[PDB]
Amino acid sequence: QQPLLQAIDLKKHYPVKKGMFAPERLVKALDGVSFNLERGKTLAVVGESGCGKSTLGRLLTMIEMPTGGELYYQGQDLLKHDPQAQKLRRQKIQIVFQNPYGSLNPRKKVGQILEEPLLINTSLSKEQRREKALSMMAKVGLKTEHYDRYPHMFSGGQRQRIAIARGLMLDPDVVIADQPVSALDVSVRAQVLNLMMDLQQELGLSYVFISHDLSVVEHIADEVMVMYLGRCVEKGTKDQIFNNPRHPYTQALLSATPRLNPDDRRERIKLSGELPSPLNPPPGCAFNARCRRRFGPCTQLQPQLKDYGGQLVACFAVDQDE
Amino acid sequence: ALLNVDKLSVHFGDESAPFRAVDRISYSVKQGEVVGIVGESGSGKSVSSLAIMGLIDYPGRVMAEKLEFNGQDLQRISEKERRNLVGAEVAMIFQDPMTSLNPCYTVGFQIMEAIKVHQGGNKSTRRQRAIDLLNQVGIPDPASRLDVYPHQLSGGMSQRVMIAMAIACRPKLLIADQPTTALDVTIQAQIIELLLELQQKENMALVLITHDLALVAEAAHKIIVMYAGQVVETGDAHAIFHAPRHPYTQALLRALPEFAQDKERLASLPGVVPGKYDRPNGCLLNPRCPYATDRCRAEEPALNMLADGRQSKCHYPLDDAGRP
Amino acid sequence: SAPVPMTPLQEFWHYFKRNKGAVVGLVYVVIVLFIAIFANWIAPYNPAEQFRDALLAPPAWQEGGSMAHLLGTDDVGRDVLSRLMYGARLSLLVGCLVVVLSLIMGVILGLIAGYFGGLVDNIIMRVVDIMLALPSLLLALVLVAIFGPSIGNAALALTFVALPHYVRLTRAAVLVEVNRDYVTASRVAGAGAMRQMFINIFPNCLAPLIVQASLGFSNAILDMAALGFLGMGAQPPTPEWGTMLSDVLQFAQSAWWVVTFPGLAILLTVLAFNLMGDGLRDALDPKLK
Amino acid sequence: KTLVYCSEGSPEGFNPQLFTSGTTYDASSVPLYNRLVEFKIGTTEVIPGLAEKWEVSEDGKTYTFHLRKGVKWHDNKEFKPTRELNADDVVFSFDRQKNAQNPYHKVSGGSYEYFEGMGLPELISEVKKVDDNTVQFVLTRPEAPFLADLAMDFASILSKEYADAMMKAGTPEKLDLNPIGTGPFQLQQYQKDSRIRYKAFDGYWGTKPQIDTLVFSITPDASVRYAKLQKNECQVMPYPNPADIARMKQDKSINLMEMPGLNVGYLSYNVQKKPLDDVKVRQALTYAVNKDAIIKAVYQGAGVSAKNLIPPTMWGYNDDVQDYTYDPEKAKALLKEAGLEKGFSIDLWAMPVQDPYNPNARRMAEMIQADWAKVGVQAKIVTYEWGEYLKRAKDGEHQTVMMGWTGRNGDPDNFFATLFSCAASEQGSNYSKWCYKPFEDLIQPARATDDHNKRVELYKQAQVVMHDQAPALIIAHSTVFEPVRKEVKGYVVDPLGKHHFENVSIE
Amino acid sequence: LRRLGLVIPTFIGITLLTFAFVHMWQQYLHYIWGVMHGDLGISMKSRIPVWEEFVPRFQATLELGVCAMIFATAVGIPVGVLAAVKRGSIFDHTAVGLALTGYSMPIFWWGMMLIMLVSVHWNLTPVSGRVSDMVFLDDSNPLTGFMLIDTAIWGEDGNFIDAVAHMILPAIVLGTIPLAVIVRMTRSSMLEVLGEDYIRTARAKGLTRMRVIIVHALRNAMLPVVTVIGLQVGTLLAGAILTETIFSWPGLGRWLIDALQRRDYPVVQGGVLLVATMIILVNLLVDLLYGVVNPRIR
Ligand SMILES: Nc1ncnc2c1ncn2[C@@H]1O[C@H](COP(=O)(O)OP(=O)(O)OP(O)(O)=S)[C@@H](O)[C@H]1O
Ligand SMILES: Nc1ncnc2c1ncn2[C@@H]1O[C@H](COP(=O)(O)OP(=O)(O)OP(O)(O)=S)[C@@H](O)[C@H]1O
Ligand code: SF4
Ligand code: SF4
Repeated sequence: QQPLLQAIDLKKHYPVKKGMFAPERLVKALDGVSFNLERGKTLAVVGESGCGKSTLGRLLTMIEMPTGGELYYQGQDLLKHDPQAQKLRRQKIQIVFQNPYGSLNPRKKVGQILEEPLLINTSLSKEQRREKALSMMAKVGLKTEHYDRYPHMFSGGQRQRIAIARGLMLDPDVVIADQPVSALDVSVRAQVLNLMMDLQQELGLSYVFISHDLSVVEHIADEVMVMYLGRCVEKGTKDQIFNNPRHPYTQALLSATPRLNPDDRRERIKLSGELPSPLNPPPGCAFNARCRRRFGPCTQLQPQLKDYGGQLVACFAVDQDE
Repeated sequence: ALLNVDKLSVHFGDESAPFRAVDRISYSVKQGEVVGIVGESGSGKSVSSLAIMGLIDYPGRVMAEKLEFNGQDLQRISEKERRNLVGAEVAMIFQDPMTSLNPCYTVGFQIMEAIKVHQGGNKSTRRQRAIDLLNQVGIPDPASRLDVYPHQLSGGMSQRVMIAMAIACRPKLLIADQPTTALDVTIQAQIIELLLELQQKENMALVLITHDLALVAEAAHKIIVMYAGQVVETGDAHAIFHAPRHPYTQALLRALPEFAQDKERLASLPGVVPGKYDRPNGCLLNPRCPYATDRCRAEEPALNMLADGRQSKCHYPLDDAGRP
Repeated sequence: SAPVPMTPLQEFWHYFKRNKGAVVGLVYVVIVLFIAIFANWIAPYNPAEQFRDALLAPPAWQEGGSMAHLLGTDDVGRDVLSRLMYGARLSLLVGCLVVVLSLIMGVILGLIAGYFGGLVDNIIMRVVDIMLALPSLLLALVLVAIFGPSIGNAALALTFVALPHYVRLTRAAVLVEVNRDYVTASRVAGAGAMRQMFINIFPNCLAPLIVQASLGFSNAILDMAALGFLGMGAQPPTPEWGTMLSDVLQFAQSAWWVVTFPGLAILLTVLAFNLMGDGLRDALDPKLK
Repeated sequence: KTLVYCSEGSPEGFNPQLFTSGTTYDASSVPLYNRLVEFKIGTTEVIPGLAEKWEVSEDGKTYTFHLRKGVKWHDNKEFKPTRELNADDVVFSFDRQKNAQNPYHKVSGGSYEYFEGMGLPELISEVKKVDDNTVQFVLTRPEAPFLADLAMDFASILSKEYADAMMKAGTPEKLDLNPIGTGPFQLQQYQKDSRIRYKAFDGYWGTKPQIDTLVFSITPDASVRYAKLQKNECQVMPYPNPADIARMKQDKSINLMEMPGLNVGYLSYNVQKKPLDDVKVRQALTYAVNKDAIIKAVYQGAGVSAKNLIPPTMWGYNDDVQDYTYDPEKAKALLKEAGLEKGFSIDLWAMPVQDPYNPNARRMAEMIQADWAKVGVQAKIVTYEWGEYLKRAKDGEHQTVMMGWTGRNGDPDNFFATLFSCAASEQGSNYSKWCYKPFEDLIQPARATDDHNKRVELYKQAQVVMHDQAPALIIAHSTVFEPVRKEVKGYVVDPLGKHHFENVSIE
Repeated sequence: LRRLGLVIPTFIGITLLTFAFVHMWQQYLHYIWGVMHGDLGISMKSRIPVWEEFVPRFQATLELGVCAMIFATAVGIPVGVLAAVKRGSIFDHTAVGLALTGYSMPIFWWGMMLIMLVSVHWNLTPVSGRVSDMVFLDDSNPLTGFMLIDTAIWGEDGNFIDAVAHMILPAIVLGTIPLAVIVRMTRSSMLEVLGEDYIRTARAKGLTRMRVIIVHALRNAMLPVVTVIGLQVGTLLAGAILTETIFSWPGLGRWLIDALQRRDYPVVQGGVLLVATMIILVNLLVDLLYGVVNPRIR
């Protein structure tokens, strides 16, 4: 049977013009990511800030169509526009936006924002949808008063919970969560993550959980995928990738995570040398300018995803060692 | 002190039933001092910072007993002069970087305004200094990214860009309203080390607001804990997380991922922050606190000062082992 | 405790009131309409009566005036006061009709042109630039052929002349709104186009349309005064402030009253819709709530 | 030495044969051309133009004109005039109008609306050259006004030498677009709808104009013409606001020239329409209207109440007729007897007008609407645009219509024949659609008669037959107010409605 | 051609509409040929080709139309900004009030008021027309037909002064109708912008309030404001009939309604198609300017 969600060499290239009259550049925003996702699983997506993660999220949620590659849901093409089918498929995949204030319409009370998905997709009446909205709001620790508030009348940790509430309303199959808990205090971060886990175990939701906080994906992930400059660099179960990070970038990534425990702290493995430019990517391997294991092949060829017993890795030193 | 706050209160809504979004907070910041602010989302941390900046508009109102910066009083000095003062010597990182930036200018102009205003350089210096700043901040391609509009940045680039122009300000006091939120750890460390480098080099003060504790445990000198609009705890950074005095900080630290196995349901403090229509008299934590006595219900605790130099807004401060 | 919930209209009203000038302008328009619907009980004479004893009789408060003709008399000898109180009846009609119709059609076509794409945008902009090219008078002359002598031959002309403004201003907002992220979230929710236009985008588009609507009522009158310099749109015994002002222009240096008073009837109606539009603006602005 | 004249509107072109509008004749004919005969300034008397002496056959069918010697044309930049005035120019100037074989007839849109309607292509049986210095007209039937018809501005003498030069140079439209004539002021520039610049003709045969140049400053708003006139921006102005007459009389540096005009305003009844096919009804609606109010409430004292169709300073005026004076209870007595006391509805078409000294027909129409309403007969004023008004009027759709007319050729046939006869009824100039045989037997013989003392009596009878029948309510005769700066000297008014700058000087 | 799309459907479109309109049948087909070969036919009053009749006056209506916008903008925008910075003040009510008094008088009466006050009574400005009647240009020179340019290059002894002093009352009477719109729209839009977060960031950076106004707020308010400039240039070319009659301007509004009263079908079919063409060029330039003011819509 075909996986719930499948991506095959997804590419997205953005045209950048210096001005109304100027030569056109092409930003390399996603360079052929590939993965499979199944009912009840979390694929955590981690890596550099500015490496393709929200771009991948906008492809997966059908906010944009890719510049090549393929994308499949339950064995049904997403990119081949089927207007008749789109009606049904539309709800089954949902988004939680990064910096979600812009995703909230300034001139509608949050109650209306929350009700809109149910209004469009369900037969719930005017008061029943209110009830629903309140219910959901209460699950994330939003008060009843807020039903009459406007989006400018909130703080960031309320806006994020508003956005989570809107995404998780419809009982989707797939939630593409772009940093869903990045502005929450720990005491309510725990309540939101417990809701996401309750849903995952109850309904069979799957998550593409984009994150920068590794402590959270160490808990919420089944599988973790590491991205650098629009390319995958490592993939496997979070057990494998926490216990034995093989790709040189993932070692430098997991070895800079903050910890509260004084005795669990380590002096970070520092990185130096010029950051690759997503406009003019270096020849061959992206990480070569900063990497400590660099051979000759690094500046000549690009590493594809080789297998080592389920931990997929895209490096040459790893190959050398195997 | 460089900043002093005797009392501060911001209300929202009409006078018959005001939302008390900030309620009689008080703190001080010394020159070269790093102060962390932590605690529940909704507790007034951004509004407390905005009210010092003077960035509160019609639907809200600012009450203070005294509010001082650099030896001048922000209520006795006129608007024409108090705006010049706070804007010249104070800078702020805002919480959402995408809406904080102007949608109709290039990032180079956006940063080169602040460099012109606060350091007076010529056109070629302003270019080079925005390249240098975006470089040091960790921008993939400084030379090309100046010409990029704020909608073509993604979130964690726009955040570094505004940290960049805020550092260009050369502030006496920077308020960092979550400077790390949309940044990967490997870069988080570069941001925090940069800020703490500044803080050392230039005697710069820093008010750092975070939802994540380990950063401020390492970085901060002094920590202020805010809950439901008021300061619930204060003291030395290191001390605080080792030995919590207020039941709120104890219930904040016990919820962290370090204290559960993978895929267990995490611990939390149940209930919700007080509204304007269900706000209980006495201690606001009353409904949620597990140690709530009748004095907690009847009387609002003073900001009590302990013998170890710390402060906690509690009738029965916790011992070094976990009990009142 | 939690207050009683407010209906959207009640909420609108409550935030409407906070603007004093808007209430003053409303109060003014509502009495100008009350005068219009009851001028056949209120006004001192039938405006068809010529008082030939009193040709160019100045107002009561000036030499040679009498309290019979409080505002004075026009050159044909009719009572100015009755002619204004009756002239509100067709003037308000014209204005309301024109404004409403034009606004409606402009919002719809300018939302479609701004949201749907580029081919439909080029078609609607072709139509709009054609519409700006045909003179108002031209349209009027055409319509005369279409229909017999009727106020409709004016109304429909005015509508058309005014329509490119409400089409093009709506598009100028929708181009900024359609690529902001709340439209995206609505789309991802499953919102159809028409909803995205008329519920999610349209409330953000109201900033300029209020302005153009509130000047539309003035235009509706000043254009009918231009039509009334030629033989167009009205007949003499039924008053209309545009026709009345354009029929008396030759006296403006010799008889101030006759020209000035209708000028106040237009002006105090323009100032009222300005102050009313400022309150309606503020009644929708969320950052004031 | 210079004048600026503030003209009422831009001329339709620069040959008067092709056009009917008075401003076109003031631009194209009074400065620019001369005629066989002309009217002496301040009169309607016919006097020698380009013909020194003329003769008439005893049978009245043949006219002989002995042309002037030495008459010269102006030095256009396109063309040098080689030759003086000869019969060859005059015979061309009517062969362009009489028959289709002429090579200029259809150049520049040969519609000839003023000629084809006047009956000159029926009456002129031939025009013949006698010699280089003599011209003859042979007419099908005798017509007494023909000497004055050759004096009015549509006839003019056009150069056959210039015409042939531009025809051989393949561009014959330059005959009318780039005028050459014999008149006192000949053309220099024409800025479209802005200015017309004339220069004093050096070689002119008559009195050399004392001004070196004349400028028309086209200004279509009366109030702006007066605003120009206060600060010396014009020196002369046409057709003032009735409103401004008081101020103008009071002004210190305007000499307000004034004269009883040859202009009659009337409302004409279609005698073929069911409420108006009984004479009684037409009498009643005339007793119903207060003419003495209208001369205040439309003309502000600029009008004389009219008994009869002819202007009162004209010869042949019948002073002995009564007037149907303002008497609502007579108007009711007539409608009672008629059986129309129940009342009826009438349309009354107002009129936009192109010639100066027309009354404000809107104001008259709404006044008459009240006056008939007060006797039990309401009215609806209609103001169709001029082209649709003319279309529906030739259709006979109306019941009553406002009209003004002016004394174009200085003789009563411009009124009785041109405005109330059967010959004007198929052309549509007579809007009354009436023809009382007894009137035709008093207008047709009066045109075909030599003795003025017999013409006078037939016109005195024609006015009595008209007064009994009432084909129109004849309202008021305009007085032609014609303001001139106090620095201007020698200006004399023309009763015909024409502005003659030939004799002016400025102090 | 210099048009982005729908080119022959536009040329056929305005022609068949105007043809149909003015004739209120094969003549349509015939006429299209003539203009497609390159000439718009011969007028029926002046009896001259329509293009030779259109150019001399199309250069009269642009010279005033642009001179009215320069006024309408130079005054409209600064005022319209201040009206927002000082909401509810004396300034607010004064400035916008006067704007709407100037609007509320139809063009006839208040055009005559400016004449009687400024020209007749105070003696400041000449009354009407493009240059004083007794000063004329030497035609021998290669003059363009824009009296300001023509008198600037070829005029004598102060003639350019006169050519401008004759423009200023025509400008004020025409440009006050747009002025109203500008002021109302600039204030309106600016208010909507002044509350947004990026303006609060501009305060925090320590900028002068004038910079926050003219750099940060104003650029975000400009889209409705350039939209009304484009809409009002459309009516200032095609319309203007009543400023042209009072001030004796040799414009296009007079010529096109006069042609329609004489039923010169060629000048109506032709001048309306031409004016459509010139409105499309202004529409496409303002539609290009949308993407200059706002990058996010390019
Ligand atoms: N519309 C756009 N035009 C140009 N470049 C864009 C555009 N949208 C995104 N980018 C670029 O796309 C690349 C990846 O952006 P995202 O996928 O949105 O960033 P990201 O990897 O999720 O980084 P984050 O936001 O900091 S967690 C970056 O180089 C962006 O500058
Ligand atoms: N304009 C406003 N009108 C009404 N209530 C407001 C307004 N602004 C903020 N609030 C309330 O004030 C509190 C938010 O204050 P903030 O300082 O913005 O929160 P915060 O502590 O910074 O929370 P964060 O941003 O999520 S970490 C919440 O109780 C809000 O409901
Ligand atoms: S392929 Fe080479 S440069 Fe790339 S990560 Fe591996 S060792 Fe480093
Ligand atoms: S006062 Fe009581 S309820 Fe409040 S924090 Fe202290 S122990 Fe808890």
